[PDB]
Amino acid sequence: HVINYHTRSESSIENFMGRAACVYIAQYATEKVNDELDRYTNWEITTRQVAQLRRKLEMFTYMRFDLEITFVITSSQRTSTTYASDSPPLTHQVMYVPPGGPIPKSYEDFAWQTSTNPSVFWTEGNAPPRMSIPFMSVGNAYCNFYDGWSHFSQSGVYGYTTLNNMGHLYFRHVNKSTAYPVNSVARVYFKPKHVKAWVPRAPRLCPYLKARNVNFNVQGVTESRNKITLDRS
Amino acid sequence: GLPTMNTPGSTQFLTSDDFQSPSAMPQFDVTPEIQIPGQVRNLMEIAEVDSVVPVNNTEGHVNSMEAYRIPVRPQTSSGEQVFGFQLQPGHDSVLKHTLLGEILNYYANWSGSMKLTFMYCGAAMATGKFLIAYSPPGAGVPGSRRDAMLGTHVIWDVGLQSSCVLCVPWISQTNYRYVTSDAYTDAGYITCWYQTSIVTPPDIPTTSTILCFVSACNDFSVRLLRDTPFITQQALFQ
Amino acid sequence: GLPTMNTPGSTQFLTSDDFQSPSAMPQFDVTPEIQIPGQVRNLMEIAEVDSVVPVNNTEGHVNSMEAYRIPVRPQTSSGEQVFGFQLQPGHDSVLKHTLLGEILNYYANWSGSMKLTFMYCGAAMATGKFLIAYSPPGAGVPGSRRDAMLGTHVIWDVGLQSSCVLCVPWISQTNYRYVTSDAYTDAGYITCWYQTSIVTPPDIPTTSTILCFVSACNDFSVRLLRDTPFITQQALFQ
Amino acid sequence: YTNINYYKDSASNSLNRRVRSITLGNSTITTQECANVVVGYGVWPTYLSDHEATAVDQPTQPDVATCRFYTLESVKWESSSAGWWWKFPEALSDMGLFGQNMQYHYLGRTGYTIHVQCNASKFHQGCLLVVCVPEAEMGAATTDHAFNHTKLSNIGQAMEFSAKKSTDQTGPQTAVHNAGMGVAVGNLTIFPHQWINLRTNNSATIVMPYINSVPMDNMYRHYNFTLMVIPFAKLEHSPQASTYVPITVTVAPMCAEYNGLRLAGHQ
Amino acid sequence: YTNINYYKDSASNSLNRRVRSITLGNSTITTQECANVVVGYGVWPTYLSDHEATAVDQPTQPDVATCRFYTLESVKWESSSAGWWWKFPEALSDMGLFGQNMQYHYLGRTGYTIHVQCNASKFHQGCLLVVCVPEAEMGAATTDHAFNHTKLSNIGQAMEFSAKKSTDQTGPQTAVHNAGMGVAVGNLTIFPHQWINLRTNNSATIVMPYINSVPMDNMYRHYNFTLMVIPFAKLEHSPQASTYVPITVTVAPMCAEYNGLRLAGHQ
Amino acid sequence: NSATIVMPYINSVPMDNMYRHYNFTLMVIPFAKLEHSPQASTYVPITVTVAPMCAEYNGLRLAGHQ
Amino acid sequence: YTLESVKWESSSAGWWWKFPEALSDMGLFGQNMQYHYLGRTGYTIHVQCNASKFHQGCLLVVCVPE
Repeated sequence: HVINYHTRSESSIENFMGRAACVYIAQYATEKVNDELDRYTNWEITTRQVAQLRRKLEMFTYMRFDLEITFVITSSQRTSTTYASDSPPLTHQVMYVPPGGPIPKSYEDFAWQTSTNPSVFWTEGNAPPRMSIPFMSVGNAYCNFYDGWSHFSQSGVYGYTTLNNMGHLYFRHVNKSTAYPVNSVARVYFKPKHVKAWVPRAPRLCPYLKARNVNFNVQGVTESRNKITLDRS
Repeated sequence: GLPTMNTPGSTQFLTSDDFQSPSAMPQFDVTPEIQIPGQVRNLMEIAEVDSVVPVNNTEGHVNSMEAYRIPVRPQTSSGEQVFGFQLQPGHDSVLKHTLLGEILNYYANWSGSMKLTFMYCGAAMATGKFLIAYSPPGAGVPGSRRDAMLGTHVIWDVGLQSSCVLCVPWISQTNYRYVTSDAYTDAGYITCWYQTSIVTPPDIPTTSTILCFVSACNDFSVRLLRDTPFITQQALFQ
Repeated sequence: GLPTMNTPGSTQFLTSDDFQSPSAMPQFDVTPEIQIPGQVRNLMEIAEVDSVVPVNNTEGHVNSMEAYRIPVRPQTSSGEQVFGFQLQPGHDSVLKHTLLGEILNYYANWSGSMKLTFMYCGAAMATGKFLIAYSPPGAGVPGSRRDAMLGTHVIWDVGLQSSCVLCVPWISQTNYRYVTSDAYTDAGYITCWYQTSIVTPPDIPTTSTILCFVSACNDFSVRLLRDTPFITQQALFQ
Repeated sequence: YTNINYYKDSASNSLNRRVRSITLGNSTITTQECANVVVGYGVWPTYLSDHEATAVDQPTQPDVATCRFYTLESVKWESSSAGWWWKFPEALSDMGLFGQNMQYHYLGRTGYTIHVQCNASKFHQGCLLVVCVPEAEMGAATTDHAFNHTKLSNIGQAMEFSAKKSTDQTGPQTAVHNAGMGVAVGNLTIFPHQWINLRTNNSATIVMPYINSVPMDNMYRHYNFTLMVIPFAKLEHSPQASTYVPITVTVAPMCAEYNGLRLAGHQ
Repeated sequence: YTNINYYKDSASNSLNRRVRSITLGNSTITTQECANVVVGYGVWPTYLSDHEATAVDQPTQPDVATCRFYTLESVKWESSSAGWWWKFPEALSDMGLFGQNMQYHYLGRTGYTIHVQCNASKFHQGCLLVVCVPEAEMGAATTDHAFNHTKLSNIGQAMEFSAKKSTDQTGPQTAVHNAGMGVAVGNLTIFPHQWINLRTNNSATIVMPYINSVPMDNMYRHYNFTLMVIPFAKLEHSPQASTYVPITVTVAPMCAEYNGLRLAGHQ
Repeated sequence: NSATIVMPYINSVPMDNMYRHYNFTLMVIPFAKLEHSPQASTYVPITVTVAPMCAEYNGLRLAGHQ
Repeated sequence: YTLESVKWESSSAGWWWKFPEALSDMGLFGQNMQYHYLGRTGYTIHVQCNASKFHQGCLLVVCVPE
């Protein structure tokens, strides 16, 4: 006939979306050299910094995914004159601040000794610290594209950035001081699970420019060729 | 306690594993979902709708609307070629940036029959026929209407119908073909030749326009998920 | 959580363990298998088909086709020897590089009865008999037809049949014998002597040819898998 | 595949593996020659149910005064004409008792029916693409610069594309082959669309439901969808034929509800 | 042996622990003296089923025009003669309507029957080995150098081995005791084979099925199997006997199918 | 705009050699001549598309046709 | 099997194709004719010629045996 075969299991929504995609690379240190690479860095949660995952989500207009957040936190020793120093293992803290909560105004603030904001403590050498968050929204779907304004007067802010209040994420070294400065790097790996995606969208042609709007440069629709009719015997 | 033992592969972070995790915010009361229309459950449902192919992509027509504007005209001798491209979706730079092409590029294998649909956007008083032919890879490429009549073809009159569907059949030695096309898994050649002419009454413009859409049939399937070689960036967007 | 406790032998990589692993690419749609003919399910099915033994391996006949070409001729006095080798498959350099020999060398123990098959590739008008004898190890090796008639033997006429099968029986004190043969697990001696002659009518060439094949019987089995001492390399192939 | 659940939360789990007229109100369009009526994503426009409707105020449904055919302006199709776009419900914001209910009400939910009509002769040739795009966040012309709310959509005026690119300092990028969204214009055939082939079609009728993430939304700061009319094959005729070929858009709200009655907007 | 499966995939699991003639078409070979017919790996050549046949085009089965006995050339057996090899279907590429169907069709699936015939007298002596080797990737003579497609197989010409080694710059290593594959020539008795002992045998008949990893493959760039005739015991006679002892190969395709009809190849 | 004729095998013998005998001819004769204005399209072509139906052959030998 | 294309003019008299001589070189049909002595076949003839509403003319497509 031929009888047939080849089920579309990998063309599904969850198999296409569920892959641990890096979304932000947080950078901090122990001795403050300058800003940035100061101790105590932060990052408000958005999924539109890395172009790889951003294009995947922007083929659908409304999403309803849960999440799985994993950190790959490695540290390098800063360049100096000497390096010989015995050191205890470094403990890292990743605090999640919900929208509206109090922030640490500096290092050693008592916002790291709070009672409500969840935090993940992790020493260097073990398995990566993985945690999950549910569908954080106030509507009923994640608007990837919002064609409108923020104020009722049609003013203020154009774009999807009004409907993005996922919170923040604060990184610091728990240990008090090291004998020689150490620069750390924390990589946030989002994994969208339990995905429902509603309105399909045509995929992005020209590469992105900013992390808050859909501003672009004009590009041709495809690459060219020599002649329209190909020919040989 | 219970005596356990650690198999190799522990305290590793594979980016494509399937494990549970402790929730950060428990007992969350999520918002109830509503009946948002048009829900999509597979990536092939996007690839089964048409998208007009930029066949006339000779430079610099790709920066305008003339890339979709395959021209025909009254001839002097018949049998001439109209257009022609290779059947390499995802790699050939004609049907790479279409809607079928941008979906295969997230994958590394494809298989199934493609469907080409035409649409003659000419006058209502003009008449003519064409010979739209698919040729299996073999050897080699046809260079005449006499050569590209032995393969799979149809005959499309524009005085009877305005739209013609050409189901390109799946002929291969393998079960799948590679998207980044190499020499081993070839796919063949699509050509279109003048069957008779384009005949028109007076006071009608000569040069007309044919649109061409590409889709996927029901037996289309893709495998081996990967990331697309289209987007590039070095620093994080700010 | 559940109180566990780590037994010794954890976070180790034994190369011959049997554990599960997280898959790198999940939900893969594999290609359907077809009915490819001649499927093999065991390594002894390869070792139960014949392979002609290079008995005449005296130098430098191993660089030509004359290694398989055991010569016979009309004699002057009977009882003389034709050939002879030790029954050490996998170690003796006669039946080491045959098809049975290259399979035992991936192992460190063998057991069972071997089967030797002959094939007289002479003229159709010549006639003669031979005495193909197996001798148990004991002490020692026979040096006459009178001595190598007390052991296991058969008598093979070449005027009646062209092929003779000699099932070498398994006689040992142990259940297995070592492939890399030491003095403790001896196996014995295979010899072949002239029973009467080679008699021929005129206008026929004198020197003839006997081929010899080695196989395995049904009670053949091997144990203690290892790597072969045949291939060698130092750097990776490029 | 043991499928046991250690944790108590759902988000902590693993992955899941002729004569056919339309008489709306005191208004009648005519006709489709038994051709076709494209309806949305297969969904007819309906009212709000009770699983939805987070609001507690009672809805206002006029059903005759607001749900009739409102004929918009007429635009001119030329050979060097790139396209047009209308953003809804901004294009209907001033017409009849539909635009009057918008000023007095905070929320509003409605579906539409779009009837784009453009007639020609048998000696004209050309092909239009009539597409209804939900949530078309457009890109600015001059990047890193904010752009005005009267460049995206005036009140019922047909904003037009351009053949070249736009170097404006306060408007959107109106390159027609990028369709204002940075996307290939050939791939806009996902959205509910219909062609107008001038040799066979003569019209296009699209019926769009209410597509939004919230059940009811304010209609004075959010463009629900835009309507793009892009010619793919350009209009061509002899110089003796009739040169003025216009395009009229006639649109009608379907199943319009409102909530939150207060004084007139839209400050 | 608890035999529990933690993961959802199958590849993530653990290990699994006279007168007998043959009348094909308008062609008849004769005979085997009630001797033997070796058939493949125990498998008779059949057609394609529906679990197979990934192609959608309808197959072309001529059944008479292409499936008859095609008599190849005749080679000369001498005393200092090493061997021969024919690569299929390159050896049948020009014969009759079988080689004409190959030019017009992209794919092709076929089995064969090989009848190697070589007669002598009772006063001749010698022994041939007729073996059919699937997928015999041969090694080049001059290593690190590519080698030509007309050194592996000409169209129906019997490529011959050599007693010594080959120092060619563009051909394969034709040392006959290595059999062109770097393998001991005594161990080629895995493949479907039959001996020709000149005192009792006089012929050899092998019936090979289609052995390939894909159900249908292009037959103009892939050698399915080669046929090697190697004498192990050399031909010897008196100088008064007949010195010219030839070897004729007669081969016939069985159950040949084709797909992908296009113009003539093979570019 | 077209014409479709389906002809059977018409011959006095059941099977005949097809390299020395013309079975039938196909004649296209215009009875009313082609006329148009000089501004219309002047090139009006005629294409013939033919297909054998139920073809049988006998007497397999080497290639003809001497 | 699509044959050649001919040009219809005002001063054009007619054409004739003799079968199976007109199909003697096309595809695997003309290849089976060379290797076979006898041959029996029927055909289907599709003569196609399009024009406009402003052209006028009339063709006669006739299949003449023997």
